[PDB]
This record gives sequence, structure tokens and C-alpha cells, in this order.
Amino acid sequence: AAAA
Amino acid sequence: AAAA
Amino acid sequence: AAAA
Amino acid sequence: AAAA
Amino acid sequence: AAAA
Amino acid sequence: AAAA
Amino acid sequence: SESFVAAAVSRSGPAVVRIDTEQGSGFIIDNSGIILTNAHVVDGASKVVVTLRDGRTFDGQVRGTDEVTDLAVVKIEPQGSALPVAPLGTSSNLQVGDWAIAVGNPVGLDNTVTLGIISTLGEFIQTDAAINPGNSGGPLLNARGEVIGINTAITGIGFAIPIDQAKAIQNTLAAGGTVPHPYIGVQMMNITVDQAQQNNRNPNSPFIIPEVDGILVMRVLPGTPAERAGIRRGDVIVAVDGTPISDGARLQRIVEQAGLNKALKLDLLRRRLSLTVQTAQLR
Amino acid sequence: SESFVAAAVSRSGPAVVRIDTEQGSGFIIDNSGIILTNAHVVDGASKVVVTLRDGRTFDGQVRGTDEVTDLAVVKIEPQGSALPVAPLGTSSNLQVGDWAIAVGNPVGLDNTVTLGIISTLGEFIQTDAAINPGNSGGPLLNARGEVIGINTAITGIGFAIPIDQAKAIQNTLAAGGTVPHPYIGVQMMNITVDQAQQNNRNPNSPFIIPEVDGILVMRVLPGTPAERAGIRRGDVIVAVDGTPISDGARLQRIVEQAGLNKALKLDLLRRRLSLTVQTAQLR
Amino acid sequence: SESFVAAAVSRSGPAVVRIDTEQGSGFIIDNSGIILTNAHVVDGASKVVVTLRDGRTFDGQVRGTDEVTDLAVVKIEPQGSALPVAPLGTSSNLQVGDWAIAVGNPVGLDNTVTLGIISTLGEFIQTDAAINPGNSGGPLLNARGEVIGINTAITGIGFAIPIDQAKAIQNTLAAGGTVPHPYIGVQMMNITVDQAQQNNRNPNSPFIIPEVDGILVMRVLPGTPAERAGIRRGDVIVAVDGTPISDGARLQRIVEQAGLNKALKLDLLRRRLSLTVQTAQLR
Amino acid sequence: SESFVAAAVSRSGPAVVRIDTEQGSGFIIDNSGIILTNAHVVDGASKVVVTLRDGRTFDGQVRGTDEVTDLAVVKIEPQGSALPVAPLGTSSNLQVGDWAIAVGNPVGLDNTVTLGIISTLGEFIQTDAAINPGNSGGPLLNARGEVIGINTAITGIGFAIPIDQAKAIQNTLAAGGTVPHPYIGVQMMNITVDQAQQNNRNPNSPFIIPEVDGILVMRVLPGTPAERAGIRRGDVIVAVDGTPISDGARLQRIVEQAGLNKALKLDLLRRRLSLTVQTAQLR
Amino acid sequence: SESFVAAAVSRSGPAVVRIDTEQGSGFIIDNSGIILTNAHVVDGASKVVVTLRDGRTFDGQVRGTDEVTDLAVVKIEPQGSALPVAPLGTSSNLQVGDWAIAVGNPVGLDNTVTLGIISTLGEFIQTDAAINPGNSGGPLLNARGEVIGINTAITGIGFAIPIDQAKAIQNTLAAGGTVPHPYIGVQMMNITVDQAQQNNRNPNSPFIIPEVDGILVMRVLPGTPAERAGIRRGDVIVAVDGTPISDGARLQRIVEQAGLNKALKLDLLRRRLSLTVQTAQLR
Amino acid sequence: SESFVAAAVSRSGPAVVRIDTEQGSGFIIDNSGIILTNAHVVDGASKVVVTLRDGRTFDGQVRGTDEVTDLAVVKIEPQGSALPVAPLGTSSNLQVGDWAIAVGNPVGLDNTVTLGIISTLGEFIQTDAAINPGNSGGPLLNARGEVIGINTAITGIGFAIPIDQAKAIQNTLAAGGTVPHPYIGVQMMNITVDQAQQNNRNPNSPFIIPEVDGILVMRVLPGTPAERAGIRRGDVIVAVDGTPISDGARLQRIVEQAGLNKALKLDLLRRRLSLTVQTAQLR
Ligand SMILES: [Mg+2]
Ligand SMILES: [Mg+2]
Repeated sequence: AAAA
Repeated sequence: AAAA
Repeated sequence: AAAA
Repeated sequence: AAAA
Repeated sequence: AAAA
Repeated sequence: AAAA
Repeated sequence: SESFVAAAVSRSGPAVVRIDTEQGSGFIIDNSGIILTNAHVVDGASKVVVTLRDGRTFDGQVRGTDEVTDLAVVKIEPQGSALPVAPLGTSSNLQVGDWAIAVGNPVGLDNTVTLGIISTLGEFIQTDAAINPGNSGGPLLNARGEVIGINTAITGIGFAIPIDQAKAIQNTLAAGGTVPHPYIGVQMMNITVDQAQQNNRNPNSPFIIPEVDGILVMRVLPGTPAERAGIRRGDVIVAVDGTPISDGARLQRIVEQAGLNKALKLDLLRRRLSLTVQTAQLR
Repeated sequence: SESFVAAAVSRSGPAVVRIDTEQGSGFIIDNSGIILTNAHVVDGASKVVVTLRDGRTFDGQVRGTDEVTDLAVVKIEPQGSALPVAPLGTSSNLQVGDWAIAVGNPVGLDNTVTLGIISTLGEFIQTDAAINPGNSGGPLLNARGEVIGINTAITGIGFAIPIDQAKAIQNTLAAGGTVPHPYIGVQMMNITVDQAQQNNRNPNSPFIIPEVDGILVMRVLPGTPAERAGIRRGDVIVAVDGTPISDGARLQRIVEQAGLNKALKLDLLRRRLSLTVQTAQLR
Repeated sequence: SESFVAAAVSRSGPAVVRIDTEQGSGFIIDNSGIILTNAHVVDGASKVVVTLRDGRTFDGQVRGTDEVTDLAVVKIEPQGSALPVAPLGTSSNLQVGDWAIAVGNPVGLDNTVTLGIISTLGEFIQTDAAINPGNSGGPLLNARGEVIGINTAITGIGFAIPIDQAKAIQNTLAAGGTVPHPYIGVQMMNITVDQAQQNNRNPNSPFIIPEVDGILVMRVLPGTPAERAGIRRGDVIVAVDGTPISDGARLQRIVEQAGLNKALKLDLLRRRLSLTVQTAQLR
Repeated sequence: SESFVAAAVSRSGPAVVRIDTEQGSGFIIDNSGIILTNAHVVDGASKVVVTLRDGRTFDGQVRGTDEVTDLAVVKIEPQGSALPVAPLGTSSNLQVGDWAIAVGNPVGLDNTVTLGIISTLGEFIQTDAAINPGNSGGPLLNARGEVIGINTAITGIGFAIPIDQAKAIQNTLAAGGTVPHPYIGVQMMNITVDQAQQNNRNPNSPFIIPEVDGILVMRVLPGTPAERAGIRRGDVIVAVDGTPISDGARLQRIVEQAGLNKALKLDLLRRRLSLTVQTAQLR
Repeated sequence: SESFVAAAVSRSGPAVVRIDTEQGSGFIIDNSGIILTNAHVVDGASKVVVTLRDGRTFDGQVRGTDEVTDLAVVKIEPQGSALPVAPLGTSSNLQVGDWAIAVGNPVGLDNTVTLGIISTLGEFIQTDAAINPGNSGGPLLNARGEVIGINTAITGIGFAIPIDQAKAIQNTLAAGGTVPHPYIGVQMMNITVDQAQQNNRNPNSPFIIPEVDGILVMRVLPGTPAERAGIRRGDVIVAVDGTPISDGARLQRIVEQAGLNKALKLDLLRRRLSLTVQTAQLR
Repeated sequence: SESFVAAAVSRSGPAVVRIDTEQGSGFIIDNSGIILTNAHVVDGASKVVVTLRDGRTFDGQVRGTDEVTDLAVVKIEPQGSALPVAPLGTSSNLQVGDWAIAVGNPVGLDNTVTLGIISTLGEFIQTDAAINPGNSGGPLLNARGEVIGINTAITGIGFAIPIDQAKAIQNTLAAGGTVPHPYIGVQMMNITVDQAQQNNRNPNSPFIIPEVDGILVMRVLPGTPAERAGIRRGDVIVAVDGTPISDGARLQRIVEQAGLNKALKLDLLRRRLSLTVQTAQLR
């Protein structure tokens, strides 16, 4: 789960 | 919010 | 449970 | 202790 | 205190 | 804060 | 010389018993030894010890239990001097503000009494008579001292099973066997157009809701008729076959009126889609 | 056939409404749709939904709020059949031990009722009628069913805003605009000679207190008229100009009687020192 | 024009005082300044400040305290206008359901009043009149306004020391000196054959119980007459010399009837074994 | 140019794999795809995903698990380029103070490395190399980079299963089937005369201990061979048939040396009493 | 005579400073008074006090801060004897297992030193050198004593900003002005077909996922370019214009390579749908 | 073949003992049975059991304790084969970064070893060798294996009493009798003009501080020489008679250099005021  |  |  |  |  |  | 409370307790209090399994209150409703209480009092146990306000003890048998209404019937062996009885009132006469007397027999040698009013009616009775353990499963009395409910422990707000509910369940529980509670297994919610569009305005709502008025399936409980019929979280139920719907309670009553093992046809959006659900017994 | 409680509820209960913003109770005090409630019910919101005990719903406008007394006035559009009304009693007639009936409309389809007494009078009413959310903002009734207070949620001890307070605030709130609450901003304490010398006997008390009887400033709240006038924690107020003082409450009443934006001259020890504080509006 | 509650408060409420040490309620029972309260109110302190409902303050002396019953007697200097008095009722007349009025004077300028019923009698009174601090040590009134108990703080269930207990303790406490509370120092339990065999069926019970009916010593408190007489956790007391026994309460009453510094002969199993215990004063 | 740590990691680190079930580390010990790890990593699941430090993924089968030692063997399909391998050292050569390198592959694309020493040997290895999840089930390397243990998560003190233990369990786990762990089911304690008399001096100890030196049964676990043989909390084991005993560990080793489903004769005091216990498999 | 640790500390430790605002560590990287530290050390404050290991104090100016990398540059006035300097190493040479020395100056009169290894590389450095406050913002040294990272406080696992990151940010921060961090504002997740069908098997998953491989938008953060472009929780991004994608990290790098205020075209399923997002600066 | 750690442990580890009272580590410093440990290990007890790494046990006498330094000396009866000894190093040679080996004997049959560095010197040693119970009271070794400190339990940061401190305390503790720790009993703080004016800018600071640089008395501990000399919270000490002061540590050293039962003259502001304090022994 990554934030871009 | 009810349960049927 | 009683104390005497 | 009161607030005035 | 061991378990056998 | 020291104790003497 | 007494208040009216002391009086009502003198009329029904002798029939209020202590129930232990190794705990709570009950009350005798028939000289033959039929006793009402809460299901959570008697557990899933079948051997119970009944102590009368006078000190007589009885090997009492749990004759069995409705988990859903939280009622159980115990029976004891009416030997010796006659068992005293609480007269049953009727709960369809309760108004809010009517006096309410909650009686227990936690110890076995005395009643516990608390006083309040009917705070709410639905179909749980709500009362501000202190309702606590030990007192739970005992009767809720009106001002005359008629049982109008069964205390249940679960603020200053306590609940009682209205006595007419027990009256309907009594024969069935006292004779073993299961009270029917048909369900399909969804957590549902009435959905308002203002509410569907509201929900759809939020980039982070979980699903887009089709802008209508109906019954939003919030959750499909596992292993239920609704899971087996393919219902999914997010479906909007719109009608039960024929009649349209937007009220979770109206669906509750159609399911109950249907009975056990009946197909219901359901109108839902997801896409339009109707399914059949075989009602099963709630457990 | 009913108790007196059932009766009082039958008189005022129809005017008790449900208030939602996306929550609590109110009650109608005029056939034109004026409704009282708690400020914490309506939030800082201005759009509110009012549901009458009969099921009619109204787009109601928050007409505005006194944070300090925790009162708000809502108005609804009195269409169709006439809005029912709760008759206002008067709270300067309350004695301790008078019966108290707290009524809510949490759901919208029924009142909640609890029963108690007036437990204390100051100017909050204290009652042992269970006072809980949902029920908060509804009316506190006397035995005849006159509104004598407004329930507020915040033991077995609940609080109500005495109705005469609302009567004074009503015009102002209903017509928008701010109720004046003048203050200077100190946490204060009455100081007793036995108490000043007591305090001075302790090597670890924060400040030496000048052995007198007065008003010890415990705290100067930030951004207040008292901070701007240079008052410091530890000052002892002795007189408001002229009249000597030792009572935090007497200072409260001189500040309130003064009004908004009035200079007060203050006699304090710190050293002797008088200051002027420009009262400002509490927020 | 008033309820009966307002009335009872008007009769006994003036005698209800505030007690501070640097806190709780008391009430005057004699025009000479005898005041009852809770021991936990007055602490182990001996200087106390008494404030009457009218505002008169008195240097009051703690005349001393029964920790076991939690009663203390204060005396004040009956100067000026006569001290008002609460009339003492009698607690051996209480029935469950009798009205109960709990009155405090937390502030000193007003009573606090709460209303309930007698919920239980043993010998603590139990009531659902809200019983809270500040109100503790004040009187519990019947419907006529006679003191029938002393509120004690310690659900919706509160406790009061029955007034006849205080009546027995009053002379002794008011004149300094210790109320006798003889004990031996065991935590005990009635043991049931079904229960001894039950206990013995479990591989992990701490001790094998000799299958009888008696008084199982659960704990020997340190530094007690029972430790000094060699009693051990696990002993089963069967008779006090002569009379057989299985009831912890019957042993309580034989110990109390015995008095301070009396040998009791005890029949216990451990092996058979009798011991003598010199009763000592509970502290 | 590198430290010795960078070197050991370059030798064994490629064989350290990530294990997910929907989590932890393992390492390959044979070019045929045998992988060691912790049992708590693989759960009771049988399908596992293995990711090599280079990014190749393998459907790996849990070939099964010793709950007691917390070891599991996974096997993967050694296709394509050869699986890299960690060389196994030997743990009977560890001294305290020997360097310890704990390697994980939490992500799958890189090793995690931490450095410490052997802090203790029993037969858990203790190390102050940080041992954390994800890193658990990976290998513990000596300074040369030989696997000397298997990290296990469970201060600054971490544990590793000594590698020779896994070497003994490997064949059996890799070929399905259960490692034998014979037990009887007692919580025991060595009892010291000073200690038995000590215990007997306390009036509140649960049981009188027969003043000897032996093995005090503290607890009889339910459903065990020891419960079935009638052992009770409080028994003192003195000898296993013949040989006397006072050491819980010596009894451990006689039970293990005995094997599964063997009668042992036991000498205990309670009264003198010998029993036979049929060893069963620990689960 | 010293270990290699004592040596590296003797080389770089003098340049390690204490930073207080009314707290943490920094280090001087240029004889002109340029100092690196953590942003969370210096807060949003602009006045900072710098204490050198020798006791000289400097009014130091916060020259400003990258919240995203957590780096700040302070400058001090290089008067008197020359400021000592830490030589900068390079972090693209780190291997896991390389020695790591974390140095602080919490007090101002001495270094704090802890020792570990490089535990992980991504682009945070992970080390098992104890990394604690006060020590945070100080340098992470290699075995020779070159700064290879900046300690950051945030187990036995600590983090350091690799020094080459600071080298890129240094000019920009030291000269005021904002480091560009372009983003669009989605919480995303790589979606696996096995995983989409997996998700779709569950009646209670929030949305049906279109069975593909891509980038599942889990959350649209409020007030971001992604909210303004109409992206919703549940969208599956499949390609950035042209190039297909299934890797949240590849999208991260296309967004960063894009720059501030650039339109990106996005391929998503919801229905098929492409949107343009104007990158904005992360704050 | 061993690391240097295994070596240092082989040199000093045999002298590291287990200490139980009914717990921690110690170490023998003389063939006659002198043993150092922590005071919190041995409690206020005087009988202690010492177990050597080889298994020999000794009735050891607590010869007594310095609560302030947390050191105790035990002596055992050096019978049979000679007691092994840990050679004492010297702590005035420690640099930060020197290797640190913390050794315990928690069980009695083996050392526990952890490895770190000297992290700080004051005069507690700080180390990142894991320092945990059981290990506390054992020695902290340098790389050669000389005791340089005594581990104390009380992050990744542990403390050791520097060995030269114990060397000074040893004779005195081993021969009974009290180590002198003279104090006056104030919690103090260095006060900065920027800081006094800072403090005085806040309306809510407890006291106005006289704008100088000195030693602000924060607290006067009860029953101390400072309370008896009339010192109050808020006083600013400026000089000890003659010499001016602003450093709490310089006052610490003048008090210690003074000795037990010595008058000190103190210059303080409150108003100007000098007092004499009779140093007494810290307890
Ligand atoms: Mg009540
Ligand atoms: Mg470490």
C-alpha cells in the first residue's frame, strides 16, 4: 500500500 | 442499521 | 465467603 | 475555584 | 517450574 | 534540574 | 401503611426465585412449577437449582431456551406446600410513565426491589427501574403487582421482555423444541436519495449507490441464506416480490411472516437482479 | 387510570421533537414553530431536521446559539395541522423534592420518559431523573407537565437549564444575535487568612500570599481582558473599585452587572496595585 | 402543594450539615450538638468544620469513630440560635419498597435530595436513591422524614447504615472509646458434601476436603487470633465447642456473642483436631 | 573491503527466502528445494509462496511442522537456474561470545541483517542480534556464514533453534509425519527441605508438603496421561521406578528416553503411593 | 590502542552539535557553518541554538526544511576558532553488513555513540545501531568515520536518511526555498488477478474489482490533484498514458519524473475511463 | 579460534555469580570472597545465596549497601577450591566507542553475555550492550576482559557504575558502615537572564524571578536541611559563601566537598537573604  |  |  |  |  |  | 410498592412486592415477590447453575432470578407462573427467566441466566445448562423466597430449594430442569428473545422456562417439582405464583398482567396496556417495579431474588432469602417507570416501548420495554444482575430474569411489575415484563441485565435505562412475548413463547419452550426465528442474514439500511447522492459525492465511499430509495445491504453474514443466494454488500433491495420497499423493518416483517424454509424473491440493483432466498432459522 | 407521570407526558410530550444534523431532542414553545434545545445538540450547524412525535418532519433553521448557557432556538415552518406546544412553567417555584419528569424524543416516533426529583437548585437544576443523550435538549417537566427546564446531557445526577433562563434568552436567540456574557478572564479563589498563612507555611507553595482575605487570581486565561490589563497568577484582588471583596461570586456579579466593554478598577496586592479591565464577551 | 418528598426534607433537612477536614455530610441528632456521620468522612482527623444549612459554622470535634460500622460522632458548640435536629425513626420497621429519601449538604447552603426505595434489608440497607459523596454521611429518611439510616458512599444501588445500629453505637462513640468488634480472623466458607466431593474430583484443587459439611477455612489472616491458634487454610471447622456448625454466619454470631478476649474451642478436620482461639478486637 | 559480516551474508544470504501464506523467512538447505523455517511462520497452512532473494517465486508445499520445536520444512520446485543454498554449520561448537548474524528476507528482494553474539546456550540459542518478525525463520549465521540456528521471533535478547536440532528433525518433517514428543502432563517443581518446611510454616500455603526433596506436582494438565493416572496437584514425586529424583529436568529426560506409549512407575507422597503413566504425544 | 569505533568518532564527532529550540542533534558539513539535521528536530521554528562538542554556542538560523525527506539545514556564524567538520562519505557504496556508527550530541559536552550495521537498504538506511532522540539528526558514520547518513528517531531497527539524498537537497534547503515533491494523492495497491477474483469471491468486499492486473486506488486523499481529477476509491489504474502498469512504485517514479504542475493521462477501469491529473507539491 | 569476546568472557566470567534472596548477578573481586553487586539486587536483606558459575553455592552475608551509588558488597566463605576472580580494570581510561562486554550469571550454571560500546561517559557509564535483569550486578568488561563497571538494570541504552567508584566504596561497604553522601535537599535549576525575563513575561508563571543568573530552588524536599534552614521554592541562590554561582553542579560539588554536618552560608534572593544549611546524610 503506497502513496503516490 | 437492522438485521433481517 | 465470609470473615469471622 | 470560579471563573470570572 | 518445568513441564514434563 | 538537579538535586543537591 | 405501606406504599403501593411494598404492596405489589407482597403480591408477586414470593414467586420470585433464585436460579443457580454453579446465576440470576426467575419467577413461578403456575402452581405446577413453571418458571420464567432469562436464557443468559441458565446458560446452555439443563440442571438448575431453584430457591424460593421462603428457603425451599428444588432440583429444577431447564426445559429450554430461546436465545433470540432471551427467555427460558424452568420446571420444578411442586411438592409440599403449594408453590406461590406471580399473576401475569398484560404488556399491550403499558403507557410510558406507568410505574414499574423490578423484583429479584439474588440471595434466595429476600426480594430485591427497584422502582422506575416505563421509559420506552418499541419490542423491549425500557424502564429507569435499576435493572442489574441477580435481579435479571425476575419480573417487572406494574403498580398493581402484575408481571408485565421479564427483567434482563444487558445510563439509568434497563430493559424488560414484555410479558405477552413470553406468553406466546411459553407453551413451546416449556415443551422443549425450538421457537421459529426466520431470517436471511443481511445487515441492511434504508437508503435515501439525498443519501445515495450524498454517498456518491464522496470519492472514498466504498460503492456507488444507484440514487434510489430502498434497502442497502451493508453486510452479508457468513453461512446465511443470503450468502447462499448470492447477495453482496452493496446491493440495494427495492421490492420483495411485488410490493416495493425502503424500510428495513417492513422487510423484517415480510421475512417473519414468511416462515421457515420459504423462498422469497428479491428485487435488487447492483445492474438489475432478482434472487430467491430460502429463509432459515436464526441461531 | 394513569399515574400523574403518564398524564404530564400526555400534556407536553407531543411538543418534544427529534433534532438531527447528520443529534438530540428539542421542544416546541410556540405554534409558530419556535423550538428550544441544547447548543451541543445543534452544533455549529445551521440546517437541522426536526421530527415531531407524530412523524411530521420539518426543515428547521438554527436561529442561533448561546454556547455559555447551552441553549439554541430552532424554527420550523408551521404548515398543515398545527404544531403542538409544551406549556412553559416557571423555575423560580421549584423546591428540592418536587417531582421532575425528563422527556426526550430520540427516535422521532415516541417519547422517552424518566422520573426523578429536583435534587439541587443553585443556576443549574439538578435532578435524579435519568438524563442521557437523545433525551438532552428535551424538556424537564413538573408534576403538572409544565416545562420547568431543558435537559442537558453532560452518579445518578443530571442537569437542566432552568426554564426562566431560556425565557430571558429566547427573544435574543430567536432573532439571531449574541447573548452578552461579559467576563475578564481569571480563574479565582476566595482566600482565607487561616488559608494565606496556611499556604505560607509550606516551603513549596508557588507564591507567598499576603495574609489577607480576598480573591486570589489562580490563573490568567490567555488573550483575555485580564491578561491585557496585566493581571498575573498570584495577585490578590481585595476590592472592586470602592467596595471590598473576598467572594469570587460577588466579583462575578459585579462583572456581569457592569456589561460589555466597561472599565472596572481593581484593587490587588502583589505590593499594592490597582488596574482597569475592559470587560469583553465570553466565547 | 408540595410532594411528600419536599415535606420530609423540610422536616429533617435543616439538621443536615457539611463536614470538611481540609469531606462529606452529617446530621444533628441532639440540640446539644451531637452529629452523626461516616467514619470515612472524618478520616482519622479530630478537628472538623461543621456548616449548617443556614450558614452557621462550628468548630466541631471528632468524638470518635467505628471503622467497622463506618460511623463517627462529631460534637459542636450549640451557641446562639438552637441547633435544628433530625428526628430519629426506627429501622426495624423498614419493608422493601418503603420510600427512601437520601439528603446531603455537600455545599453547606442547601440540601441535596435524591429519592428511591428500600431495595434490600439484610445489616446494610440497600436503596436505589442515588447515594453519592457529599451526600454520604447525611441521613436516609422515610416518607415521614424520620432518619432511618446513614447514607454511605462506597449499579443504581446504594447503602445506608440502619439507624438502630447508630443508636446502639452512639453513647459509646460520643464518649470516646472503642466499640467492641470481636473476631478470630478467618476467611471461611460453608462446605457442602456435594461440594467437598465436587472439589475432590478436580486434580488441581489445592487441598482434599474431608467430604463433610462444615466451615472451610479459606484464609488465615496474618497476625490474628486464628493464626496464633494454629489454624491453617484448608481446615474444616465442624462445631464450636458442643454445637455442630456448617454456617459461616452462625460462627460469626457465636464469636460476637462470645465477646473480647474469650477462648472458643473449635472442632476441625485436617485428621481431627480442636483448638482454642482468643477473640481479639477487629482493627 | 567488506567487513566479515558483509562476507557471511554474501555466502548464505542468497538462500534466505520470503514465505507468505496470505508471513516470515526461511532458507534453502538443499539444491532440491528443501527449506527450513518456523512453524509459526507457515501456520497450519499447507500452500506457501516462496520468494528468493533474486525475485524468483515458487509454489512451495508445507511438508509439515513440529509445533514443539517450532520448525517446519517447505519444499519448492527447483526449476530453471539452480536454487542457492545456505551451508549448515554445527551448533555444538558455539561458545558464548561467538559472533552471530541473523538474516531475513522480509520483502523478497533483499536480506535484512542484524549482528550480535551468542548470549546464552542451554536448548535455545540466545543472541543479542536483533531478532524480529520477517527475520524470523531465517538463519542465524556464525562468523564464517554457516547456518548455526533458525531465528524465532517470540530486552535485546532473541532466540534461535540450534541448527543440530533441525538436522535431527529434517528427514522426519520433510517426509510428512510427526516428530515424537512424549510427555505425561505435569507442571512440576523441585522441592527443597528448607523449602518444604518453609512452605509448611505459612498458614496459607495450599497444601502441606511432606518435608522431603523431590518433584512437587504443581499442576496436572487436563486430558493428559498424568490426569488419567490419578496424579493430583500437591503430589511429591520422589523416584522414577528405582532411581530417586529431585530434579524436574532429570524427569524430563527419563520421560523422553522412555518413548511414546510407555508405562512409567512413579513414587509419590500424598501417604505413599506409586502410579503408572502411559506417555503420550505432546500436542 | 582504540577500537576502530573510537577512531571514527574522533574523526567526525567534533562536528556533531546539539540543537535546541526551547531538541536534537546535527552536524557541521562546511567550515562556513552549514549544519544538517532532521526537520522534526528544528520544528517549524527558525531561531535555533547550536552547541558544539567543545562548548561554543552559536545563534543559528533555520535556513529551512524538507518535511518529506525530514532534512533541515541550519547555518551558524563561523567566528573564532574554525568550526570542525564531518567529512561526507557516499551512501551508494553501502552494503548490508557494513559497520554503522550513530553519533549524537544530546548534552552539548560529549558525543553519544552507538554501534550497529547496515541492516537494510531500500531510500531509508536501516541499521541496528541504537537510534534514539537526541542522537537523531546526528550523523551515521561508516567504519572510516565518513557521514553516510542522518540518524532519524521515529525492534532494534533504526533509520537514517542516506547522505547522498541530503547532498542533493543541500543547496536548495540552505538557500531557502522548497524542494519539489510532486504527487497526485492516492493510496494505491498493486492488484493481482488471483487477487481480484479472490476479492470478488467475498460477498463483503467493498467493491467488485475488474479481474485485471493494475493499480487499485484504495483512497483518494482530500484536497489533492486526484480528488480534483475525479478519481474514486475503487478505480483500477492500468496505464499511464501509453505504458501499461501494475506497480505502485513505477507510478511513483512517473509522477516524480513528471515534475510539478504537469498533466498526466490515466487509464482506469470503474467501465473504462481516462483522466488527467495536475501534479501538485506534497505538503 | 574465538572472537575477542569469547576470550574476555573466559577470563572474567568464572567470577560472575548468581545472587538470590528468595535476585541478580555479582562478581568476586578477591580470593577471600569479596563480591560486588547492585544494592537493588540484595534488597535490604542480609542473608544471600551465592552460586558460582561452576555450581558451588555459598551462604553469603550482605556486608552492606550504598543506596545512592547502588553498590553492595557480599562476602562468602572461600572454602575448598579457590574462588575465581575478575581482574579490575580502570574506568578513567574509557573512551566512547571502546568495546563493552556485559556478563551475567542469571541461572548459576552459565554466563549471559551481551556486547556493545561505551556510548557515554559522564558518573554513569552508558553502553549499548544489552543490560537486563539477572545480568544486573554482573561486571562490564573491556575488550581485554577487565571489569570496568557494574551493570545496573534500571532505548538500547544501559548503565554501569564505573569501577573506580566501587574501588573507592569497597573498603567502607565491606566493613559495614555508611558511605557519606552529604546533601541539603533542594531541587534546583540554573537560571538564565533571558530565562528569568522569559519566565516573567508569562502571566501564569508561579513566581517572579529576580532577572539574574543563579540557582533557582524549584523544590524544597521535606525534612531536609534546606527545609530546616527556611529555604523556599522560588529562592534564587547566587553564591555559596563568597564564590558566586549559577551552576547546579558547582553547588553539588561544594556540598560534597563540605562533608557531613557542615554549615554552608547561602546567598539567595526572594529581597536579599543569606541562610546557613547544615549538611546531612542523604537517605
Ligand atoms: Mg432512579
Ligand atoms: Mg545491539
